[PDB]
This record gives sequence, C-alpha cells and structure tokens, in this order.
Amino acid sequence: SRRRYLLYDVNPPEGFNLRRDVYIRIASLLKTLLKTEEWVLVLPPWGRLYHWQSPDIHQVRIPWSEFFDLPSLNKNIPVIEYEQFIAESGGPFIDQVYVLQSYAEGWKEGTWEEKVDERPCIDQLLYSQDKHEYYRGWFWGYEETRGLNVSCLSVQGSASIVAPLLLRNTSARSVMLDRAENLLHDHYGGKEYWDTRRSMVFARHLREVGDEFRSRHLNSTDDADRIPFQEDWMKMKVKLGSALGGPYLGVHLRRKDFIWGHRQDVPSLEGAVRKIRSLMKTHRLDKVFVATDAVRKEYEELKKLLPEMVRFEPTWEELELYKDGGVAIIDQWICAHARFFIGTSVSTFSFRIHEEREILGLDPKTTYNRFCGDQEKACEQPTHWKITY
Amino acid sequence: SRRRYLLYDVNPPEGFNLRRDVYIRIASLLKTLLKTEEWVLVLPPWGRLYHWQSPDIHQVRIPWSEFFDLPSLNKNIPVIEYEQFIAESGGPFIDQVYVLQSYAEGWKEGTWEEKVDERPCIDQLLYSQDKHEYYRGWFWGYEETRGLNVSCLSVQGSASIVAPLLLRNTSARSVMLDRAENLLHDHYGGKEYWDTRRSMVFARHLREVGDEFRSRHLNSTDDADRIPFQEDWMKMKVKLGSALGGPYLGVHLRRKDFIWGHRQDVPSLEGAVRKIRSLMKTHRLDKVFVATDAVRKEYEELKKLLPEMVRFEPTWEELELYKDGGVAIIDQWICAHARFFIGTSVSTFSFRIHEEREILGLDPKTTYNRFCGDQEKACEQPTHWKITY
Ligand SMILES: *[C@@H]1O[C@H](CO)[C@@H](O)[C@H](O)[C@H]1NC(C)=O
Ligand SMILES: *[C@@H]1O[C@H](CO)[C@@H](O)[C@H](O)[C@H]1NC(C)=O
Ligand SMILES: *[C@@H]1O[C@H](CO)[C@@H](O)[C@H](O)[C@H]1NC(C)=O
Ligand SMILES: *[C@@H]1O[C@H](CO)[C@@H](O)[C@H](O)[C@H]1NC(C)=O
Ligand SMILES: [Cl-]
Ligand SMILES: [Mg+2]
Repeated sequence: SRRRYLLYDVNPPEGFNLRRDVYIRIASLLKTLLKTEEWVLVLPPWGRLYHWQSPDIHQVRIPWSEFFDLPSLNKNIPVIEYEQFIAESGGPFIDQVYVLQSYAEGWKEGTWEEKVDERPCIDQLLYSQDKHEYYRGWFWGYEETRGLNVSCLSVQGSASIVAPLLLRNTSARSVMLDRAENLLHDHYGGKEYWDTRRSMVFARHLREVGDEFRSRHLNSTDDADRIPFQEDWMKMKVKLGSALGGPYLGVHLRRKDFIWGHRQDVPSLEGAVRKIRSLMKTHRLDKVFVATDAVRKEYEELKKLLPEMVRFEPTWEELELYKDGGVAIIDQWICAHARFFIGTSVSTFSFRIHEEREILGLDPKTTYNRFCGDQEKACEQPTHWKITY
Repeated sequence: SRRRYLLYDVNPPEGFNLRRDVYIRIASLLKTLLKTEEWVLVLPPWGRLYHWQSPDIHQVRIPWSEFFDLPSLNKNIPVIEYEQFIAESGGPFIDQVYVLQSYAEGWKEGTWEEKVDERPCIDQLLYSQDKHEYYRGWFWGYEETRGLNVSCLSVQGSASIVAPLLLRNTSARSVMLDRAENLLHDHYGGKEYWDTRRSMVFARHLREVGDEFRSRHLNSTDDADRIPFQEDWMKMKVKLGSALGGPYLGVHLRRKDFIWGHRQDVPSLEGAVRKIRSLMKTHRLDKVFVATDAVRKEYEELKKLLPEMVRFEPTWEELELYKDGGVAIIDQWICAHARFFIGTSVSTFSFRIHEEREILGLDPKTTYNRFCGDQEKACEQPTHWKITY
C-alpha cells in the first residue's frame, strides 16, 4: 500500500495552456511507471510566480478542481491534489527534486538520441538550503514546502525516457521534476495521448456558464448544434464531422506579443476583420464570438470595425472567482462549439481549442485555421491531428 | 536641470556579488552618457524576486544605504536611491524599458563585434500590460511601478555600447535596462573601473562591526595591521604591498554548488583543512577566520577538523539589522584584513574580496589564492588585477 508520488513544475514564463500540455507529457510518463510500481501524480497548484501577470487579483495556490473535473482525470491516471499529498505524507515534504535541463555538450546533428543522465547544473540552481539543510524553493507558492535533495538531470527524448531512472533508486517516496517542459510527448497524436487529453474535462461550473452564454447570445445549444453530449468521457466517441456547432464564428486573436515580438504571423485588426467578413459571408454567420487578450484601446478599434462581435467579459466578481484560467476555459469552451473557428498562429490557446473541437467531433476544415499575417508570404495552417480511440 | 534617469535590473538567479559587479558595468555606461547629457543612475533596491534564495525574512525594498556609503558613491557618479526617483520624476513611472538579450542568430567565429540593435524578443517578455495600457513588472518589488513601453534590445559588447542609442531617442526621460548582466565591463583592470570600484565603500556601521570583530576575536586593528584608513576614498592611495594585515588567515569556502554542480575545482572538507594548516604553518598565523555558506552537517564536520576556527555567526537580531548582504559584507571586510587570504574557485564573493584587498594595499601574493580540487590537475590561480590609480 506504500506508493510513490510524482510532482512537477514548469518554467515560470510558460502560460496556462502550455501547462495543460506538459500535464499530458507527465501523464504519459506516469502511465509508463504504473506498469512496474504503484505511483500517483500530484497535481501542481495553479497560479504563477510572477504575480503581476494577473493584475489586481491574486491567482495563487489554486486547486485543479477549479478548472478541471477530478473524477474525469482519475479515470485515466491516479491523481491527487497537492493539498491532499500534504495530508497523506506527513507535511509538505518532497524527497527528491530533479531540475530538468538540456545536455551541455549539445550535439552535432545525427547524434541526437533520447537519453537521460545525472549531470552538473548548467544554470545555477533556484533552490537553496536553510538552517535545517532542507531545500527551500518556489514550490507552487506553498512557502512551507521543503525538498530533501535537489540535483539536475540532462534529458532528451519523450517523457517516458525518465522512467527507468526513477524506477531504479526507490529510496525516494516523492520525486519532483522541475522544468518539465524539457520532456517531449511520447507520441502526440496517439491513442495513449488522447485518453489523457479527453480526460481533462472542464469543471461543471465553467461549462454551465459557457453553455448558458451560448444559448442566450449565440442561439447555440448542444441539441441544435448536433453535438450529443455524454458525461463519462470514456463513453463519448463521436463520428468525425458529425458535429454541426452553433451558428457563430469562433475566433481567437492574440495581440499580446504582436508588437514587441515583431510578428509577421499575426494580422492587423483591419486584416483580421477582412478575413472574418470573408468567413461570415462564406459560411452564412451573423455573429462572431471573439476571444482576445486585446487591450481596451485596441478592442474598441476592433469593436468599431466589427460591431457584430460578441464577447464574454467577466464581471469583476466573476474574475475574482473563476480566476484567469477559468475565464480562458469559458472562452475556449465557447469557441469550441462554434460552427467554424479561426485561431492565432502557434498560439497555445488556439491549440487547446483545436483538440477540444476534435473531441466534440467538428469537421477539421472548420477546426485547423489561423489568421494570416497581413503581408505574411506563405502562411501554413496548423496541422490536423485526428483522435485515435 | 531636467536630467535623464537610468535604472537597471539583473537576471533573477544572480546573487549579491555579481550584482555589485554589474553596477560598475552600468556606472561606466553612465560616465559615457555624462559626456553628452545630464544623467543620474537610480540605485535598484536590494531584495530578490526569488525570495526563498535569501535567509532574509522577506526583507525587501532595501536601499543601498544599508550596505554602501551613499556620499562615497556619489563622488564617482551622480546617484540616487529608488524612492528618491519616485519623488523627483512624477510617480513610479519608467518611460522606456529595454530588456537586454543576445542576438538571435548568434555568430560565426571571427564575426564577433560590439553592437546593439532593437530586435524581436526571444523569450516571452515577463512584463505584462494592464487595462490602462501600462506595463507592470517585477520592478524591484515595487508593485506600483508602471512602464510606459517595453521592447527587447539585442546587444553584444561593453556596457557603453548602449550609450549612442540611448542618446538618439530623447523622448524617454527615464530608461530601464533589464537583464543588465548581458553588458560587459568597458575595461575591467583600468582607471575608470577602479574609480567606480574604489568608490563602493561599505556603510560605516558595517565596517564598525567588522573592526569590532577584528579587534576582539582576531587581535586585529588597522594601526596594528599597518593598514592606515582614509575616509575620502579619492584621497586614499597606497603603495602596492604596503599593507601587512591582522595576525590571522582569512579563508572563503563556498560549498553551495559543491555537489549539485559536480565541482572538481573545490576541495573536500579535509583537503581544505589540511591546506589551511599548512598555510598557517608556512605564514606563521595563530588563528583562522572562515567565511562560509556551509549548512549545519558540514559546518559541524568542518568544526571538528578545524576547532581553532573562529567565525562570524550573527544573532537573530543581527541578521535582521544588517540583512543578508550585510552579513556578507562583514565577512568580506574581515577576510580583506587578514595577513594572508585564500578563496574559492570562480567565486564572485572571493572576487569581491580580491578587489577589496588590492584597495587596502596588501601584497598580491597574499590575495589571489584559491583552494584546489582534491584531484584537480591544472588548478589555475585567480588572476592578479592591479589597481591603476
Ligand atoms: C541527497 O543526495 C545525496 C546523493 O545521493 C545523498 O548522499 C544525501 O544523503 C541526500 N541528502 C539527504 C538529506 O538525505
Ligand atoms: C436559432 O437557431 C435555430 C436552430 O435550432 C433556428 O431554428 C432559429 O431560426 C435561430 N433563431 C434566431 C434568433 O436566429
Ligand atoms: C514602444 O516600443 C515599440 C517597439 O517594440 C514600438 O513599436 C511602439 O510603437 C512603442 N510604443 C510607444 C507608445 O511609443
Ligand atoms: C596581538 O597583536 C599584537 C601586535 O600588535 C601582538 O604583539 C600580540 O602578541 C597579539 N596577542 C595578544 C593576545 O594580544
Ligand atoms: Cl491561472
Ligand atoms: Mg586533518
């Protein structure tokens, strides 16, 4: 009955939707571990080291339960909240912390190989020792957390590359992989992957708010959208392109990095609307739902250009409650029920929407779509990854 | 007198002693700026984004006054505390923030050239925009601070390479260079450097504590160690090797990275201790003062090996008053007055002591010395950098 605990964290600059992906990366690994030993994944509390990223509202120590449905995840891999780890093991005590990093020697191409090795630390360590020789660190904002040991792993391939190593030194009841973004997916478009991805189902509350918005302002219900919905995700398998979707255009415009990132892969507002109108005409769509990070000045400019834009603006208390990821989820959930969707180039946000649309069963031609930069020369659309059951 | 303002910050992992080096790099940029426009450098508050790195108990927004002598600093370049800047500009408002970064394309060997260019941001920018369109950021832990605009600058050479660009766009009353560590020194061994370096003189109360420790436990005073002291640091010049030093051996052992960094350039505790006793024999020194980061188990073992070791262990309340860099500065100060000194390989802490010793005038043969790895073959010693008065 004595099992082992896996914990992870991601490089602080990474956003909500990248973290959702790394999660599947880590789940791949844990499944590989479970073939041998008893393990359980501990869900890293939400909220970010950089507190200024989410203005005026503190997003901190947020359980997954506020975003995703725990039973839904559990049907895939054994999973527990960090606050629960803290209760089962005596305190917030982590035996081994492994900071993932690349190989310093690099490689000359043709050498590249999936491998993992204990190595000296490349960047100086962000953990440090107290008067008790415990390692103090970020630890998802739980200040009282202590690692017993920290060191670095140089690593290359898919996440499961690390399992032999973790399965060897069994001394560690709890192991944490920091900088888990270093791990790749085992196999991304694959059945194992989809089992996981499908199993992350939004919390009932965010779905309900999103659904009611769909019916009030989008004239969109699951019935009218020919999206038969099922509760247990294991039991929901839908034929491709059967789903119709609400009579509206979903769009995701990402302005955040447009300027300082010197981007040629994102449109001007004026360009974005030209495309949008072309889509509305093509598909006979009266209303467009826009999910955007745009600032007020730029939003007004968009609002004037495209009056029929409908948008979900959380009230102050809604934001205080659902938090940031929460709102993002509603926006995603709504875009995902659109008749047709157009996203932003290489946006992780748009990526999650795709997967979500593929799950609901919407035709790919309506799914993998992106705005072209105004003068962008040859603009390639995102790649369609079909589900495998 | 409407003068421009310069502010900077350094990559968060960076410790206290690398920061003090960067300061001089910046200060050399300011000197080059003063050849044209009226400027003043704003002293970035001490205290760290990653708070768990410091034993300082969330002690933050610390002015340079608690470490360095402000008049002393001001005789080198014009300088003000950050809170003073908030008062003299209108609010906590920085006009332009430049995040310093390396050139995206790297270089081919032989192509390396000092250059600065506005470029697309490589890493995702840590600053983020609010609903008033202002950028919020870490900003030395002052939540109120607002930047008006943010972009990344790719840069290569010495810190003064940024000066011409900074003088072209004059619309910016205040300018902040984030990731300042990307700038090199102008010329490190030279007069200009040494003017800045000599000008950084520890706050009176800190030296007063060290002299107290010296007088008491080390049987050491300036008049006994033949180290005449001079308040006006411009008026302090000593013949090289005129300084004797106290009847003790100063040693700096940094153990922090010994293990996780797989270090071969630092000794095991025994290798350290044997080397110490041999030095005390050779140089006829009665007592030994050790400045180290060793945590309990190690210190315990170090204490058995070297019982005659005297150390600076501040009281709970002392650590509060002087804070972290204070305890460090005291330790450094004490080391700097030893008759003979031996440090740790590539330790910024050691470098800072090196520099302080050259300033007191102690013979180089007694300054630039490091412990060798137990099995380290080459084992180069640190390079003598003379003051040029
Ligand atoms: C941490 O790891 C090292 C290397 O395996 C080990 O020798 C040491 O005992 C560990 N530290 C603690 C506090 O258990
Ligand atoms: C809304 O969509 C439904 C499809 O079920 C359609 O029958 C109806 O005409 C639409 N109503 C409006 C307000 O356009
Ligand atoms: C700020 O700098 C960017 C360069 O990244 C520039 O394009 C933008 O127009 C500037 N904003 C203002 C308000 O001057
Ligand atoms: C202290 O230093 C003096 C040199 O001024 C030396 O002569 C003396 O023997 C030392 N010892 C003690 C205990 O005073
Ligand atoms: Cl969030
Ligand atoms: Mg011995």
